[PDB]
Amino acid sequence: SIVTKSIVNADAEARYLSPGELERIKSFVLSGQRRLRIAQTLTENREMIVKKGGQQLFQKRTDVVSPGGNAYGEEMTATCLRDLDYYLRLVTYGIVAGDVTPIEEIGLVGVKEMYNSLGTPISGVSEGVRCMKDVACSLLSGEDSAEAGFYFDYTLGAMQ
Amino acid sequence: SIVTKSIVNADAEARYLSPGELERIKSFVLSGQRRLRIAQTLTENREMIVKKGGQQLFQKRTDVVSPGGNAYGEEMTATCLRDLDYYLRLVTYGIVAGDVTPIEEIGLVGVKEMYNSLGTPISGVSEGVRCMKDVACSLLSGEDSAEAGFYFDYTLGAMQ
Amino acid sequence: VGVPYANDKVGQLYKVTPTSNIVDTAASVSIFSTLVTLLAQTGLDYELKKSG
Amino acid sequence: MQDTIASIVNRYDCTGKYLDNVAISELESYFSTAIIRLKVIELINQSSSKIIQEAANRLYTEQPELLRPGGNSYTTRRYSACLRDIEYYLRYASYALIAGNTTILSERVLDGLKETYSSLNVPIGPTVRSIQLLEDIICNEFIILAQKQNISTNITFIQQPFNYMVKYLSEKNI
Amino acid sequence: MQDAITAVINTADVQGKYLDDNSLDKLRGYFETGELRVRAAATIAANAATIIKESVAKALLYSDITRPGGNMYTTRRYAACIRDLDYYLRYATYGMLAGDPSILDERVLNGLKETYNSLGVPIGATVQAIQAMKEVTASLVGTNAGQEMAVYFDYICSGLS
Amino acid sequence: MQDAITAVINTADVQGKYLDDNSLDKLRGYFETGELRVRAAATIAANAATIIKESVAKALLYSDITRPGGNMYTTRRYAACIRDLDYYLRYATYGMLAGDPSILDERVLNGLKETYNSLGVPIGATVQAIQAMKEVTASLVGTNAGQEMAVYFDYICSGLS
Amino acid sequence: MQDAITAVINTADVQGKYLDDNSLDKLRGYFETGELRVRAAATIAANAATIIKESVAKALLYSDITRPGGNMYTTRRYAACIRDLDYYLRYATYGMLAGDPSILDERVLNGLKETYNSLGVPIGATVQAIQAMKEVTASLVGTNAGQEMAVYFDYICSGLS
Amino acid sequence: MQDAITAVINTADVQGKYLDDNSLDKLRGYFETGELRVRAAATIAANAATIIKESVAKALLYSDITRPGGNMYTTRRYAACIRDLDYYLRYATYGMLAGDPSILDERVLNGLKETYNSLGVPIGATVQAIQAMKEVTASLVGTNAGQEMAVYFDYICSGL
Amino acid sequence: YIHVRLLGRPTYGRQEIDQYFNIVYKEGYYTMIDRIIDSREYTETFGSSIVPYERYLTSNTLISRKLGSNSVHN
Amino acid sequence: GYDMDGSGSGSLNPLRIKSSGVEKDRRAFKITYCLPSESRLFTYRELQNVYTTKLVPFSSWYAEQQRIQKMGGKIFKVELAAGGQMRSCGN
Amino acid sequence: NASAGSPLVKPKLYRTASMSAIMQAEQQDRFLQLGELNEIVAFLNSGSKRLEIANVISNNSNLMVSKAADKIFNVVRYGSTRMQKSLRDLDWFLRYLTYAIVAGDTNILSVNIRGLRELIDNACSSAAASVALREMRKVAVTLFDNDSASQELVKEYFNVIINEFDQSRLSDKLRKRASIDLQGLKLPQSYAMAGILKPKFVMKSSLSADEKNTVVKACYRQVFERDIAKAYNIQFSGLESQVKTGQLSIKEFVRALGKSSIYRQQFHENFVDSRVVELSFKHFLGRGISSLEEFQKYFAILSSNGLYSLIDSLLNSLEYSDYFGEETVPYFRDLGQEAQESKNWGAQIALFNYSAVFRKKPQFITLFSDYQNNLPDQHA
Ligand SMILES: CCC1=C(C)/C(=C/C2=NC(=C\c3[nH]c(/C=C4\NC(=O)[C@H](C)[C@H]4CC)c(C)c3CCC(=O)O)/C(CCC(=O)O)=C2C)NC1=O
Ligand SMILES: CCC1=C(C)/C(=C/C2=NC(=C\c3[nH]c(/C=C4\NC(=O)[C@H](C)[C@H]4CC)c(C)c3CCC(=O)O)/C(CCC(=O)O)=C2C)NC1=O
Ligand SMILES: CCC1=C(C)/C(=C/C2=NC(=C\c3[nH]c(/C=C4\NC(=O)[C@H](C)[C@H]4CC)c(C)c3CCC(=O)O)/C(CCC(=O)O)=C2C)NC1=O
Ligand SMILES: CCC1=C(C)/C(=C/C2=NC(=C\c3[nH]c(/C=C4\NC(=O)[C@H](C)[C@H]4CC)c(C)c3CCC(=O)O)/C(CCC(=O)O)=C2C)NC1=O
Ligand SMILES: CCC1=C(C)/C(=C/C2=NC(=C\c3[nH]c(/C=C4\NC(=O)[C@H](C)[C@H]4CC)c(C)c3CCC(=O)O)/C(CCC(=O)O)=C2C)NC1=O
Ligand SMILES: CCC1=C(C)/C(=C/C2=NC(=C\c3[nH]c(/C=C4\NC(=O)[C@H](C)[C@H]4CC)c(C)c3CCC(=O)O)/C(CCC(=O)O)=C2C)NC1=O
Ligand SMILES: CCC1=C(C)/C(=C/C2=NC(=C\c3[nH]c(/C=C4\NC(=O)[C@H](C)[C@H]4CC)c(C)c3CCC(=O)O)/C(CCC(=O)O)=C2C)NC1=O
Repeated sequence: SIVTKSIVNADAEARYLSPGELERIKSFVLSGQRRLRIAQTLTENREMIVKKGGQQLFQKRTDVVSPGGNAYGEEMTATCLRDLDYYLRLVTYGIVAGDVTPIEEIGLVGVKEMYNSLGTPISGVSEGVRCMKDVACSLLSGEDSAEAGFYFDYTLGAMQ
Repeated sequence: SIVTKSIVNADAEARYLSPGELERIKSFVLSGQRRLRIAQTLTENREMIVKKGGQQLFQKRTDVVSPGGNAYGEEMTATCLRDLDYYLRLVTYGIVAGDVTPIEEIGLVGVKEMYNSLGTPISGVSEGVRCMKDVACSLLSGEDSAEAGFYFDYTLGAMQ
Repeated sequence: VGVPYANDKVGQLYKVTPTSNIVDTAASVSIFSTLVTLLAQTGLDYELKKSG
Repeated sequence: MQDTIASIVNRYDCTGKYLDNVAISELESYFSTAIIRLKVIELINQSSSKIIQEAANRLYTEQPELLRPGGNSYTTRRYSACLRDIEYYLRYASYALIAGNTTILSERVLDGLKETYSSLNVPIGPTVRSIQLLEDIICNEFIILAQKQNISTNITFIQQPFNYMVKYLSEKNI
Repeated sequence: MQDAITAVINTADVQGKYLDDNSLDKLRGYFETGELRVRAAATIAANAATIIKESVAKALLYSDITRPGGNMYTTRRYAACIRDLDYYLRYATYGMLAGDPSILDERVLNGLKETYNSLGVPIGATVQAIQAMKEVTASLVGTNAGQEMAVYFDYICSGLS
Repeated sequence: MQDAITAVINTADVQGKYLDDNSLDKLRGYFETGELRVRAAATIAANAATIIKESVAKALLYSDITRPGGNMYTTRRYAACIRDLDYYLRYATYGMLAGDPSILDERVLNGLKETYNSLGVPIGATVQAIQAMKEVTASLVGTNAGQEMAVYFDYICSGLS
Repeated sequence: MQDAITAVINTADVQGKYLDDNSLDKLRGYFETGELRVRAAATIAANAATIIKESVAKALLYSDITRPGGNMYTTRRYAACIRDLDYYLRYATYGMLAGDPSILDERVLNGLKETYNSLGVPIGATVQAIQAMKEVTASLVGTNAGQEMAVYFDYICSGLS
Repeated sequence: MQDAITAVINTADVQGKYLDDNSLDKLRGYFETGELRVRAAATIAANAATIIKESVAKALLYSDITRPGGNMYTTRRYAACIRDLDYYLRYATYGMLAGDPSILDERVLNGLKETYNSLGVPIGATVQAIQAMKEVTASLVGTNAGQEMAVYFDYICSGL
Repeated sequence: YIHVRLLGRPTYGRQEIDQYFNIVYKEGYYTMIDRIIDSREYTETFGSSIVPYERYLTSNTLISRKLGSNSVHN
Repeated sequence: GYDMDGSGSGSLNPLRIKSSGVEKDRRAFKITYCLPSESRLFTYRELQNVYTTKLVPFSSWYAEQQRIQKMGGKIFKVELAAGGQMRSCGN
Repeated sequence: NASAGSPLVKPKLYRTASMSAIMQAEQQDRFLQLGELNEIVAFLNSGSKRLEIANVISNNSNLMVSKAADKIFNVVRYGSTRMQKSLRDLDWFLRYLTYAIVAGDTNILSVNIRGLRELIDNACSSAAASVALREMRKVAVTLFDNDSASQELVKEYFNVIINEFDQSRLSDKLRKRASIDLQGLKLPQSYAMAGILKPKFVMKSSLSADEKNTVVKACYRQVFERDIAKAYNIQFSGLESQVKTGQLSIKEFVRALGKSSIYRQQFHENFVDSRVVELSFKHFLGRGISSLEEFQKYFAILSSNGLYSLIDSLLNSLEYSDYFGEETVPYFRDLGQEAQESKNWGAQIALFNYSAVFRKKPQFITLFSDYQNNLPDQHA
């Protein structure tokens, strides 16, 4: 969170929260309702984003669902869409947190080691999250999908 | 007996007898006439077992029948062979019982305290019973003297 | 033999004592009535109730 | 097992102080909410096993894999154990609704619980779901019977014990 | 550590369920009280020095403690004492502004009782000094925010005692 | 640490004796089994990744552990999990190739039970993962060498339990 | 605990399958070896005292241990020593006759290493005593049953070491 | 436990030797100091109450500990405190009268630091109370016996 | 232990140990020495000139060294 | 350890019943109680023969009688078998 | 927070025949006689018959389920999940039949079908599952008619199933603590009766000398954690004889064993008064310390009045005489019996070992008090 990041920041400096940091918190707690609208919309439209993002993923990338790929079969494709549902959930957590600390600690810290231990190409995961970013930007406003879309951009930057 | 031990066993568990224990009683009551053959043979051949076992005892162990020994004299030797007759009788009880509970409660519980109160070396008693085990195994079949011989083995393990 | 332990119907030893105190047994019988009055007067009722 | 009263009094024992205006205010709030709290205990007292079977059926329809051969609640025996535990959670949470303090929950339930379910291979996730499936039921029944006798509708005191056990038994990823 | 948002987030994550309306009410409550928490933290940041000076003047000065033989007697010990009060004040502000006393569990109350019973720091005097900061701080931030800071100072006092 | 050779020199040294026929028979035993230990360590060196992948796939995945609430749930925790399986496989190879599990006493099983009981790592699931590595590893190296790896994985399982 | 039967019902049960031909082959194996396990347990039951006497005579006597300063030096320690060999023989018989060493995991090897490292019982001498019981026992029960007893005595020796 | 005599028989026993003149010199040392140890234990047995009262009055009263918030603040804690001072004095007398502090190793100092660091008992205040018992006790029994009690009080203090 | 000898303190917290443990596995012990000695804390406290020395001591070691409340004046 | 030092109500120890018996006293009662549990129906435990008869130590006899009477037992015959009576010294 | 460790626990499942066969002589410290060997002889001879039974049921399972499935039965009730539940149940009874026959005799069935009739009754009829099970028993018996012995076994198992489906929920096993401080816990009676029942040794004095010797040898194993006799040859002959007469009840035998010098030499001399308290609970009651206020209760008794009055005060307790009374040797209370409180999970399993003789610090007081306090100073 933003509050956690500022407390950590001036904790490591062993000083009180600085005026600049305090101003940001005010801007955060006043921007609350807008964020809750965004996470509300991505909450109630999750099945379209996971389904449609998975369709654009598998249509762009016919590798992994081909015989010989990682996600070949009904069960494996279901597990693939299950993970896209995970990163969608984490993005909604990152929107209401006002920071990518939930996204990072639940999903990104040592992701490369996990998918390398699964035999999964992580570039396919990043293409999937980009597809969900395009669907979620199709479901929102201009500035709104700029904000949410940038949380998705952070997860893309962590996968690549 | 086996019946006594099973009834006591599920009595202390305060339940009915298990199917397993009832199968054990069936195998016991079907093995009956073989047991009665064994104890019939050791019954009607007791004088050879006691005499010959006493000869092998006193020939292996010339301690106790020497002068100053526990078994010196005619009366003392007669008492010595009398006790070997007792342990042969108890082994026959243990064969028809299908359990060494008769052997243990008539003969073995507190035997060391008795013969230490008599000044009798109990290792010589165990050597005597081992000699009667060899004679009684000479009078029986293979599997038969395995079974009866193992009841003698229990008495040897209680003396030592 | 198989006799019930302690030579009774149920094999229980150290059963409850069916006897009563000296004052009670001397009081139950029709004779010793004058002794019960005398032990009542002197107070040696009391020492005979003791369990020594 | 200190209720709200004994918690306040122990606090002023550590101070050495007497009771001030703040103490008497917090007590007056407790003695005000207590009548409402009693009504909730009468509700759970009425409909206990109905709550327990409902949170059961919800729990097992949401996680069907407990009844799969890999799962935990898979057998009659394991099932009855699970329902037994849900009866515990409802009982002690009702006590914490009486006392108004979550110290009974810590002293008699939660301490050594993570260790016990870790020791028996009981899963944590199903357990936390069970506790909030209790919370929603008691919440709904109190909203209905709240609006009958008119009432103050507010329900944070009802949510508090179950929220406490959920926060305790949870695993921290942040 | 965790704030109220993370506590809310943590509960959602273990269950694994998406956010639902009851969880949001907690977030609405925090975001309603947010501005109050901000201005309180601003004022305490402004007047930390005066809080510690007035609280040490009420609780500790001209007593056996700063007289020789007391634990505050040397300058070294005076400076370590005031610094401890400052530490309590700062983390109490972090705990107020997070809305969750987990910080006091992690970074303050851990092994502090073993440390003060090791060094010779009187627990009683410390608690009294913290209560003095509770009264001075509540006098600066007012009634509402004084109640909020009062639950974190009372949390530290309950931790030491 | 110590291998079989060092252990023989330890017993014969600590008696003050020289090397008698029994100790030479033990060294002959180790020197007979040496090449088998070499090729087993070669094959495990080749296929470590696949051992860990197949053993996690058999023992841990699609259960309560990787579902939320389980120990393995965070990515961070998955990577720590497979990291620890890597240590068990690597030091089990060292224990096999020394012919003496003293390495596992010194550098792995010391303090590990206190660590896992500290963190909240379930012991049971760890043991089942190690046995999965035992079955997969025995499948790679064959019968004899699989018995050797079996006594060292069973040594670690006996250490945690 | 569990025997081989229970273990088969555990695997077949935990897969949710029925009993297939492989599990029936395992139960056929156990039920073929059943009577051999019985007569072996009968012979060990017969000659336990002589097994312990000959194994202590081979492994432990006339050395530093029964000399003063050694751990078997007094009569209380001697009797505790041969008492422990009686437990190892008895539970080795139970492990043989169950066909599954889980009893040795539950009731013997649990806490035993902590016990002997607590008291100062030498591990090496214990292991050699158990192997002496393995050679004497194998001499009494013969080749096949000596192999069966050999895997359970080696199980206890692998547990201590 | 063990006294000085048992310790002599332990060293001579564990060497396998008999008792040589060094060990007999140690037994002569103990048997010379015997009566002094006896009368010291008699006096401490007479005045234990006053030792604990004077030592609590010197070391513990009128400080932060008996003030509220301190560890002696209630009557339950006061009584548990003086109860523990009674144990230290009693086991210190046992250690004096045995001439061997093995008793303090077995029955007092084992796990006591884990106990007091578990409960929240201040170790420093405890040590100062024990030393107050040392000064008062040395004042009662005199110089020599006060040196003997001094080594056992110092032994407990070394433990904490 | 190597943390205590190279830096003078025990580890602040669990997060700190994890970094060292993690470096351990990927890169090795030589890199473990390199991350401690090239850390910012070592460079600031000790730099190129000062032999390391004991800076922080936990409470067990001070009860242990008979400091503060524990000490015998005598 | 004679159970009569420092009697409770205000003493640190929780109130308990304390017997007159001397330290290590050899006194016993030959007694007959008939105690029915009242509590096997919710616990479902085994039947233990009631109407037991035993020699209870004199020091702890007081605790036993109070405990039997607390759980609805009925006592039939209290005799002092073992000891001597009204002896000022030697138990 | 604080905790004890979390040690591995086999929960309890069921018993097989060779299982409980071995476990009885394991519990009495025996070393198998000819009779118990003859159990494993009998059961281990007749195993291939059970293999043929599990063969033919495993082959004919589909045919077994369909013939129940027609006469049990609906589009208009009973959704797809519900129909799958009933089908899963019919396959499922046959699964535990092949398991109950291959393994030992009738423990999986009996504890896994006894209560459930009312767990199902909120959904389906009581007449339904009866006629489904009776069609399966009739098709099974008429399938196994050739090889008459095998269908006699089989008949016994099915008849036990439809006996156990008839009865009840098995009530509820509750645990009320006389003391106010302790917390009550209930256990389903279904959970308790899985495993091997732990025998209780009762000496009425009318028994035979086997039964007196086994009870007395059980007392030494309870109080001392090992057989003192047969090793160090320690004999207490008049305590033994005054128990064989019923002159001493078995409670007073545990008292006189607890006040002997071998108890104090074994357990009091090497340990702290806190640790002496803990071990006195393990030996005299067979459970750990429930809670902190109970420890502060009994520690005042030990600490002010020595060991003899502690053991006196434990055996004079009103919770000794409902668990044990005066006619049972004390026994442990682990997972099989009673409800295990969570508060003392790991530490209790720490106690009930041989190894927890050796634990020199105190277990419980550190644990309870550490539950009251915050994070301690140690490493991470
Ligand atoms: C909340 C953070 C978090 C994540 C993300 C996570 C992922 C995760 N992915 C898994 C498997 C998997 N994940 C994938 C994913 C993919 N396959 C492809 O080709 C595509 C590139 C991609 C989908 C977009 C596949 C195929 C498996 C199973 C592979 C196998 O089992 O062989 C597993 C194995 C067991 C299980 O799923 O229950 C975990 C734990 N766990 C976590 O805790
Ligand atoms: C072998 C060991 C074993 C058995 C036998 C077993 C039975 C069992 N049956 C159950 C439910 C059920 N059982 C039935 C059964 C029936 N409905 C009908 O109308 C029919 C007449 C009848 C079957 C013949 C139904 C409908 C339910 C589901 C009730 C519900 O949860 O909605 C449940 C609750 C779990 C679930 O299925 O959701 C168990 C645990 N469990 C076990 O571990
Ligand atoms: C008052 C505080 C308190 C609690 C809560 C408590 C719980 C507790 N739960 C237990 C078992 C259990 N508890 C469960 C619970 C569940 N299974 C699932 O899948 C679900 C998620 C969940 C039900 C909602 C199960 C299956 C067992 C038995 C597991 C086994 O024995 O294999 C046991 C083992 C022995 C016994 O029950 O008697 C205890 C002591 N004890 C306490 O003192
Ligand atoms: C042994 C080392 C040591 C020192 C030096 C020490 C000083 C010390 N000076 C104090 C106050 C003070 N000290 C001064 C000193 C001065 N005012 C001026 O204008 C002058 C420049 C200067 C005198 C030369 C004053 C005015 C106060 C009290 C201020 C106030 O209370 O408002 C106090 C406050 C409470 C008390 O005195 O009991 C301490 C503890 N304490 C120590 O342990
Ligand atoms: C070779 C010497 C050595 C070993 C073996 C070792 C183990 C070890 N495992 C750890 C954590 C862990 N270990 C696991 C392990 C598991 N989780 C599961 O579900 C599985 C069942 C299981 C593995 C099979 C997990 C999840 C953590 C992380 C706990 C946390 O910090 O969040 C930690 C804490 C540091 C960290 O990883 O963050 C250590 C130190 N450390 C050593 O120095
Ligand atoms: C089956 C379950 C079980 C086992 C196995 C067991 C072992 C065990 N061995 C013990 C002691 C001992 N164990 C030994 C053993 C040995 N000394 C030697 O030199 C030999 C090398 C070695 C045996 C091979 C000795 C000498 C002691 C006595 C230490 C002492 O108390 O003086 C003790 C302490 C109690 C006592 O005997 O006085 C236990 C509890 N306990 C159990 O409950
Ligand atoms: C034979 C070896 C042995 C010792 C020493 C021992 C001590 C012991 N001290 C205790 C408490 C205590 N002990 C103290 C002692 C003190 N408070 C202070 O400030 C002073 C420094 C100090 C007195 C000199 C206090 C206050 C408590 C109770 C604290 C509380 O309950 O909050 C308790 C808690 C429960 C109970 O007493 O029954 C034990 C077991 N136990 C043992 O078995």
